[PDB]
Amino acid sequence: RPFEFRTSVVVSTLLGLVMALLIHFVVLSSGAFNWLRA
Amino acid sequence: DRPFEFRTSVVVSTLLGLVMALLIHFVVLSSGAFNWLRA
Amino acid sequence: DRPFEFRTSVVVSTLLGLVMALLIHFVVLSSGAFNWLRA
Amino acid sequence: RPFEFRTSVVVSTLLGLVMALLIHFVVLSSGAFNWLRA
Amino acid sequence: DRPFEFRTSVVVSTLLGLVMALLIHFVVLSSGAFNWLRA
Amino acid sequence: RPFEFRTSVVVSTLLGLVMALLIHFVVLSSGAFNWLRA
Amino acid sequence: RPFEFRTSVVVSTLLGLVMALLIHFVVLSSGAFNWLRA
Amino acid sequence: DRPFEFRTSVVVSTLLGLVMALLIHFVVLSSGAFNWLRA
Amino acid sequence: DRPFEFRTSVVVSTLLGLVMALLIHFVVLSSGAFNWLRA
Amino acid sequence: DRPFEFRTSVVVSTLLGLVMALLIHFVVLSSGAFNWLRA
Amino acid sequence: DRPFEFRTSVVVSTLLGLVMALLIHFVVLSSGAFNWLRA
Amino acid sequence: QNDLVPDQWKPLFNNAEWLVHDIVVKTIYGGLIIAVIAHVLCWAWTPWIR
Amino acid sequence: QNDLVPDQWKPLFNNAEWLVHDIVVKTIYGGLIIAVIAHVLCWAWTPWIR
Amino acid sequence: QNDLVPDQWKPLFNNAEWLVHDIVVKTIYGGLIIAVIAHVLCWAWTPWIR
Amino acid sequence: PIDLHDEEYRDGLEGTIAKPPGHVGWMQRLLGEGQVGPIYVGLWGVISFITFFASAFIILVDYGRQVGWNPIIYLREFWNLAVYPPPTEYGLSWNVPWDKGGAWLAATFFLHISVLTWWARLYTRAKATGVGTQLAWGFASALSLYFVIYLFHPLALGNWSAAPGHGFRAILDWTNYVSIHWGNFYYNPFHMLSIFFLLGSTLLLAMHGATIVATSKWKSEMEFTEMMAEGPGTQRAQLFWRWVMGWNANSYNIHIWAWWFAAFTAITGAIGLFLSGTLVPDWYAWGETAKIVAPWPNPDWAQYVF
Amino acid sequence: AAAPAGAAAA
Amino acid sequence: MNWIVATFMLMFVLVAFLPLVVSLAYTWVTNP
Amino acid sequence: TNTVRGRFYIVAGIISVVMAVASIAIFWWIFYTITPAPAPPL
Amino acid sequence: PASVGGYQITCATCHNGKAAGLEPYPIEIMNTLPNDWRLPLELDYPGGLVVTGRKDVSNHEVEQNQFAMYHMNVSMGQGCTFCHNARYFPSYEIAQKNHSIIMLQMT
Amino acid sequence: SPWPVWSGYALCFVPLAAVILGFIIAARFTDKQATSAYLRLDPAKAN
Amino acid sequence: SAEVIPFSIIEEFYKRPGKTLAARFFGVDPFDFWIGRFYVGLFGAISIIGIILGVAFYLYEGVVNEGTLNILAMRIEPPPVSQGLNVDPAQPGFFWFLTMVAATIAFVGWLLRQIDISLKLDMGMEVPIAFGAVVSSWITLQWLRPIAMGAWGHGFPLGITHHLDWVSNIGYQYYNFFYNPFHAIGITLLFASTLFLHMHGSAVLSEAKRNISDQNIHVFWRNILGYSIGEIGIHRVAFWTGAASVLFSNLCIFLSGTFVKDWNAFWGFWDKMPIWNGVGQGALVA
Ligand code: BCL
Ligand code: BCL
Ligand code: BCL
Ligand code: BCL
Ligand code: BCL
Ligand code: BCL
Ligand code: BCL
Ligand code: HEC
Ligand code: HEC
Ligand SMILES: CCCCCCCCO[C@@H]1[C@@H](O)[C@H](O)[C@@H](CO)O[C@H]1O
Ligand SMILES: CCCCCCCCO[C@@H]1[C@@H](O)[C@H](O)[C@@H](CO)O[C@H]1O
Ligand SMILES: [Ca+2]
Ligand SMILES: [Mn+2]
Repeated sequence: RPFEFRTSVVVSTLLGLVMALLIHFVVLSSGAFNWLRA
Repeated sequence: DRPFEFRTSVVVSTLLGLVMALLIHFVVLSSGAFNWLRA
Repeated sequence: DRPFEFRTSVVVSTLLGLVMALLIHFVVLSSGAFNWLRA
Repeated sequence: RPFEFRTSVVVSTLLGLVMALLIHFVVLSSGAFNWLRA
Repeated sequence: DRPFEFRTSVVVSTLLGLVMALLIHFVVLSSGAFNWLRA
Repeated sequence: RPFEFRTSVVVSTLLGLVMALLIHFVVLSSGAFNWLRA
Repeated sequence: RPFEFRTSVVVSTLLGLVMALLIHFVVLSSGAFNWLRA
Repeated sequence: DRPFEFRTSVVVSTLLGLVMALLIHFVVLSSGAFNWLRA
Repeated sequence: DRPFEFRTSVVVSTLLGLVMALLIHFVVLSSGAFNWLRA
Repeated sequence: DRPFEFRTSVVVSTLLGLVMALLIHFVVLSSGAFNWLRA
Repeated sequence: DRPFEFRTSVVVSTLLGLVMALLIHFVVLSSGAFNWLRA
Repeated sequence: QNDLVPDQWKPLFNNAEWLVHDIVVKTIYGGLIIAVIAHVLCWAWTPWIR
Repeated sequence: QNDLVPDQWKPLFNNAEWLVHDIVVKTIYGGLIIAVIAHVLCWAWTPWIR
Repeated sequence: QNDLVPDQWKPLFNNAEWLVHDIVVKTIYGGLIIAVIAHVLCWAWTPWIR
Repeated sequence: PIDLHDEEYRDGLEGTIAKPPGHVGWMQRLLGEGQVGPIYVGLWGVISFITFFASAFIILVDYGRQVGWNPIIYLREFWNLAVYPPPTEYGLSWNVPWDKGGAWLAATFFLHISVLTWWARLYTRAKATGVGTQLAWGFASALSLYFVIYLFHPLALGNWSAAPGHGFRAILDWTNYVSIHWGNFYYNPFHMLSIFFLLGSTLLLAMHGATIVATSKWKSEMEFTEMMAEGPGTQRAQLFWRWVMGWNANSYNIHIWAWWFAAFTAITGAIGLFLSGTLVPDWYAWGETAKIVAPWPNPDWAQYVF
Repeated sequence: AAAPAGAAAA
Repeated sequence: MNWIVATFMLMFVLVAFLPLVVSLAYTWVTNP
Repeated sequence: TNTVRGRFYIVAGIISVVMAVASIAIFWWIFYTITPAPAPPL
Repeated sequence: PASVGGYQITCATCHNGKAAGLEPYPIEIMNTLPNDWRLPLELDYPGGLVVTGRKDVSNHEVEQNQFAMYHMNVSMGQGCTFCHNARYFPSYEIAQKNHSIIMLQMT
Repeated sequence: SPWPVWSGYALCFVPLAAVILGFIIAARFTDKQATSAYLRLDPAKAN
Repeated sequence: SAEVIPFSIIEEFYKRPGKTLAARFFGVDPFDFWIGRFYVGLFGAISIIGIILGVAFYLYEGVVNEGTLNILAMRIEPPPVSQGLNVDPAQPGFFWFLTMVAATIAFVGWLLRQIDISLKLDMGMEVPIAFGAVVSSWITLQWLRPIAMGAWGHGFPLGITHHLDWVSNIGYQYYNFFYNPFHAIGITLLFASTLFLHMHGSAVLSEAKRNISDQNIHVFWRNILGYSIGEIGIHRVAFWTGAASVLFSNLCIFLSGTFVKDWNAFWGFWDKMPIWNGVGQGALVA
């Protein structure tokens, strides 16, 4: 069974998840938007 | 033959959902925007 | 055949419930919101 | 034969020696009795 | 065949006696309660 | 017997690509063009 | 079999390319010419 | 049977000459004895 | 057949001579006794 | 069956002589007792 | 059947003597007791 | 089994892999649309380039 | 094989190695002449022995 | 093979090895002459034993 | 006259437990073997077990006493709790309070007994089968450094506080403190020898593993039958290392290299540590008198300041 | 007779 | 700190892990 | 080269490299766009 | 010396905008230390925290030395190499070590 | 004196020379043992 | 089946021309021959050039430019950090740079040469992987970290005793280095590697010249620990552990000047988690 397709989709999903988490934390810790403020 | 087994997809989705729920709860609790368990 | 075994699901559910109960009890005790066990 | 006599003898003898040594160490550290004092 | 071996018991007894002698000598001589090898 | 025009084409193509990458990197990271910051 | 022409061509091309890169790097880092300066 | 091969001797001689030229040029350049490639 | 080969002697002699020449040149240059390469 | 081969004797003697010559030259040079290579 | 070989005796004696001689020479050199190679 | 998969990519995909690939591309398109809407709403809330 | 190699060097050289050897010796002669000229010019510029 | 070598050195040399030996010994003699000249010139410049 | 089946499936004290054996699948796929058990228990394996758990019990109960019998603080502070040897005001005396050094002394004694009986177990089980006693002497070389660290160096220095505490963070602290106390350990030459042998051991392990896995199509890893007649895989490994380095080894003496490179590490370490406090109280000053320290008159210290 | 380990077995 | 060069260098340090991971995956796949 | 496998391998490699560099680029563009500059000392 | 800057001690030093309730040893700076350790000011300086090569000293004293040294480099915002050449800690080749001797005497 | 102390020779240079010489000798004997004639499978048949 | 072969037949059987990387790129290897026992090729000439030049530059920087004949008193040092990532032939650190560059070439050449030989004997690629791990260690220490920091003066000095002063000063600048988690993982893997090497050597030596079967060692290793690994798995574990030891240590030293400044502060989060913060009293708080 070829290993190319499963590897590609797994690495794509991991990249997307990591990038989304990183961007969300960067935006949260900047204070530009109101979002979760005391 | 199949590209993905159903068992692996179920396990991965369950683990990801649990981890994300815990992460969001801790971030929101630590932010201080809501009262929650004060005093 | 069967993707999952009943025994594995039972074990995982029991372990997850026990860990969750202990974690929530510890968080509530350490928060200081309820009187509970005070000197 | 489910139970072996030799195992009982070995385990009981070793446990007795360990307990005797531990009690002697504890009583020596306590300092309550004169014993090996200055 | 034989439930107990004499050679094993001899070896164990000799080792135990040597260890006990060394331990007791060290414990007794480092206490300072006896006048042994004083400058 | 083992020589062919495909070998020369492939070698020259790869060499040109590598040299283009190297020259871009050298020119951009210099006192002039200052990493395009301007 | 020995002193085949293709090997000599390959060796000459590689040596010329390496020497060109080396001399360009040395002359650029010497700082003697007003080339790619800020 | 000849003790050496001619091709290997040519390769070794060429390598030695190149290494020697590079070493001497780099040693002379940084010594500052000649007014060559000075900023 | 024979205890020693001519080729090994040639190779060892060449290597030793090259190393010795380089080392002596470096030492004599470092000593400072000669006005050899000075700015 | 000879105890020793001539080739090993030659190699050992040659290496020992070269190492001794280098060591004695280094020691004599690093003493400062002779006006040799002083500036 | 001989207990020892003559070759082993010769090699061990030679190595031991050489090491001993070098050590004694270098110990005496750095003591300062004799004039010797004194600047 | 190589059916319903075009011959161009037959040396790469089966039919089950073809169905999974179709699901993946549909998910990608839906996510892209939702992301565009989200960015428009966030810009309407607070612009980040001024 | 060796038919235009001189009789003295038959056990050492081949028919093509002789030609390559001649090329090499001429290269070395030319390089030596150029090196001598370069050293003389550099000395006329700045002597390195004083 | 072992026929141009003198009868004394037959158990150690071949024809080709004998020729290469001769080349090497002539090269060594020339190098020694040049080394002697270089040392004499260096001494005339600056003696290293004082 | 050795019956392997009887040696593995006997009952009693001189017998095995964990029968019938088990099977782990991922170990079978990754490592090639998946059977777990049976495991022999004898006289020397029951004296090690009980003494090890006596010492462990003492250590963990003292941890709980320090924390205050609070399970949550116990979990929080587990990796920085320790039981320490008696302070320097006492010498090698055993008349020390329990919370100031008595527990350490008891636990260390029991650990000594456990390691000695484990050595005995290795020796006797090697003789019970048909194999040689080479693991036992390797463990003895390893135990030399252990006994210098915990018994002999404190004896020659005259206090128990020269010995490590019992904890996760306490071993790193002992390493730091002992290097700081006696000058600089980088200028200890037997420390240099130990590092030579440790890094060489890692080099050799990686090399041997890689070259045996690389030629495993021809069954080169069956090193028992290769020491009787060598096949294509061993020949390829020999040619590889001859064409790379200029010399190679056998399917026999490579493991000799392995044994001795691993053994020299502990022996040189024991010698260096023992000499560290008793003969040379300062290794940087010694290295300055021995001409192995570089001058460094004008450092560029801007690298080392934020 | 001669073997890899250095042992000469019959 | 540039923080853009440092991230590329970190990515190189991480991609240095790849051959060992491929070795483990090859061993798992080829031994069913 | 002639098969689809080699073309796919080449395209996958180039896509992965460009996606990695572009991900880093967009991350740092967003970061420097929204993150305020630190305040100078008193 | 004049190379430090010539700054003066005033009221805002030691106070930082508070009248009472000053905390010399906050809980934020006790990260790797026991939360009762205090600076050993009953000793004499130089010589109070010297451990190198001493045979009347053991690991207890080295630990007490290390607590103070980590307090120092948390208070400076620096690493150990601000006052030391780490190849020999007894060395006095960095001027900040003399500055620190003066400041230990002052405190 | 430009000379090290005697313990400098005893603790540093003698162990260094011993390590280098022992490595050379062990390598020589290992290679001598490995490249000798003993029982091997025939490369022509076995491949 | 098996007979006495004199090892000349063994070597003559396996020598073939042209299965290397240069033979696959250019169609022919320009240096496809043997000198003595060694195989020369492309990447064998490059490596030897790098080796000779690196040795010559190192010795010139040590003997000249420092005036010392003591090999243990040399400091072959990089430029100061005030110079940045600039190279200048008229400044002190220049020769260090040359040496460094030459060494890189040599090391990289060595790696590629191994691949060539692995292709000549139809082997796997395990030795190049295991060696590339430590080549990446060198590249991380001397190339990636100084570029991320911003100066060539962040690389290590190349003296025999003086490169350890760099280790000491770097380790105490980021105190406490023992508290670095990747450092602890690397030390654990080193100790485990040495233990595994001793165990494998003992195991194979203990069964060598004996009239036993191959199953005695399995029974031995199963009576003592309860598990025997096998013959392919001992050597696989050796390979993997040896590589991972340095792979994990690359991160520990890269993350020191970048992203971190203090390894005692790194753990400040641990006691502040909601599960157990605010549960003790006295010196048992936090
Ligand atoms: C103050 C110092 C002086 C100086 C004083 C001297 C003195 C004194 C001598 C030299 C000699 C030499 N000097 Mg000078 N030299 C100076 C500065 C320089 C500078 C420079 C850029 O500054 C250079 C490039 C040189 C270059 C040289 C070389 C041409 C020569 C070393 C020959 C050699 O390498 O033998 C080694 C070469 C080999 C090939 C190794 C083999 C030799 C062994 C010992 C014998 C085996 C031969 C072999 C078997 C034959 C087989 C054939 C071969 C394979 C070809 N010098 C300064 C100005 N120099 C030496 C000389 O003249 O030699 C002829 C010499 O005695
Ligand atoms: C190295 C670069 C190229 C190459 C570049 C050239 C160039 C350019 C020329 C040749 C020429 C020739 N080449 Mg070609 N050639 C190469 C590879 C080869 C190989 C091989 C086995 O691979 C072979 C057999 C040859 C063979 C040949 C001959 C057919 C032909 C005549 C040589 C001659 O007359 O001898 C005489 C040999 C000498 C070495 C003359 C000596 C001159 C030396 C080199 C001095 C340096 C030059 C200097 C600046 C001027 C003279 C100095 C003064 C004395 C002061 N080449 C490589 C691949 N070749 C020549 C020709 O006529 O083309 C058809 C020619 O001009
Ligand atoms: C009231 C004060 C606290 C609070 C303190 C706690 C504590 C403390 C606990 C919970 C638990 C729960 N809380 Mg609450 N909880 C709060 C606010 C919330 C909020 C909210 C939006 O504010 C939500 C959504 C929840 C949600 C929840 C659930 C997730 C959970 C109860 C359902 C469950 O799975 O257990 C139901 C259990 C089952 C379905 C399994 C049955 C278990 C049986 C009974 C076995 C028990 C073992 C028995 C003791 C042994 C004896 C056996 C004999 C010897 C035979 N809580 C507030 C902040 N919460 C519990 C939990 O996480 O459990 C997993 C828990 O322990
Ligand atoms: C800012 C200006 C910079 C400068 C920056 C650059 C940059 C950047 C580049 C060059 C390149 C060149 N420069 Mg310039 N260059 C400068 C100063 C100089 C000086 C001088 C004395 O000052 C000289 C002699 C040169 C000379 C050169 C040549 C080496 C080269 C000429 C391009 C070429 O050959 O076509 C090259 C193309 C062909 C021969 C045909 C290629 C075929 C197709 C059309 C190319 C498209 C490919 C593309 C990637 C799409 C791929 C297709 C798909 C994969 C299917 N430059 C100054 C300092 N220079 C280029 C180079 O290195 O190329 C090798 C290059 O990238
Ligand atoms: C508005 C404030 C910020 C900003 C904050 C954010 C935040 C926060 C995020 C982005 C993300 C994105 N931003 Mg933005 N972004 C800004 C400005 C820009 C600029 C610009 C030039 O100004 C550009 C080019 C971008 C570009 C991007 C893309 C890289 C990305 C949107 C693509 C995507 O996610 O769909 C791709 C579609 C898919 C990957 C399909 C997958 C989605 C499916 C639907 C699964 C969703 C998970 C779901 C919750 C699971 C539920 C399961 C069920 C319960 C069973 N941004 C400004 C500066 N940006 C997102 C990102 O990086 O995601 C990868 C992201 O999270
Ligand atoms: C003048 C200032 C310096 C000095 C700087 C240099 C520099 C710089 C160099 C030398 C070199 C030499 N110097 Mg000087 N040298 C000095 C003083 C000395 C002293 C002394 C006692 O004072 C001595 C003995 C020497 C001796 C030497 C020789 C070792 C050498 C020249 C002979 C040679 O190798 O043939 C000359 C070369 C050959 C016969 C090889 C043939 C070359 C052919 C022609 C290839 C040329 C490349 C060409 C461009 C490519 C082919 C064409 C393409 C197809 C287009 N130098 C002073 C201190 N010296 C050179 C060297 O080491 O060469 C190996 C060198 O580069
Ligand atoms: C600031 C730190 C100091 C430093 C201070 C010290 C001190 C102090 C010591 C070392 C020692 C060593 N150092 Mg150091 N070291 C420094 C920097 C380094 C560097 C480096 C790259 O910078 C390296 C590679 C090393 C490497 C080493 C090792 C070579 C050596 C110990 C290895 C060993 O054999 O342990 C293996 C450990 C053992 C063999 C004993 C313990 C295990 C035994 C076998 C018993 C275990 C059984 C157990 C109880 C059973 C229970 C387990 C059950 C299964 C549950 N150090 C710097 C200078 N180092 C030691 C040494 O040997 O000195 C010469 C030593 O004492
Ligand atoms: C560090 C050596 C200090 C300097 C410089 C100054 N003060 Fe201070 N002061 C210091 C301490 C440790 C305390 C005790 C704080 C506490 O929590 O009890 C004080 C206290 C005072 C007070 C009394 C505060 C009160 O009663 O509420 C006053 C009025 C005061 N200090 C004044 C003061 C002035 C005017 C200063 C500048 C000339 C000054 N202090 C400097 C420590 C230090
Ligand atoms: C300046 C604020 C310093 C910092 C940062 C560090 N140290 Fe230090 N150290 C400093 C002084 C002023 C002294 C002298 C103490 C005395 O009483 O005289 C010291 C001393 C040491 C010593 C002992 C020196 C000796 O002669 O034995 C050691 C071992 C030591 N310091 C170590 C050390 C460490 C490990 C540090 C990082 C945590 C560190 N010091 C930082 C000044 C300063
Ligand atoms: C791999 C690290 C330990 C985790 C073990 C449990 C993970 C799932 O382990 C499964 C095994 O249960 C299964 O038997 C084999 C195939 O036989 O495949 C593995 O993936
Ligand atoms: C048998 C093992 C060796 C026994 C050696 C005993 C060393 C005793 O050494 C002790 C010190 O440890 C003790 O502190 C003082 C008290 O004044 O007296 C000494 O005799
Ligand atoms: Ca604390
Ligand atoms: Mn093995």
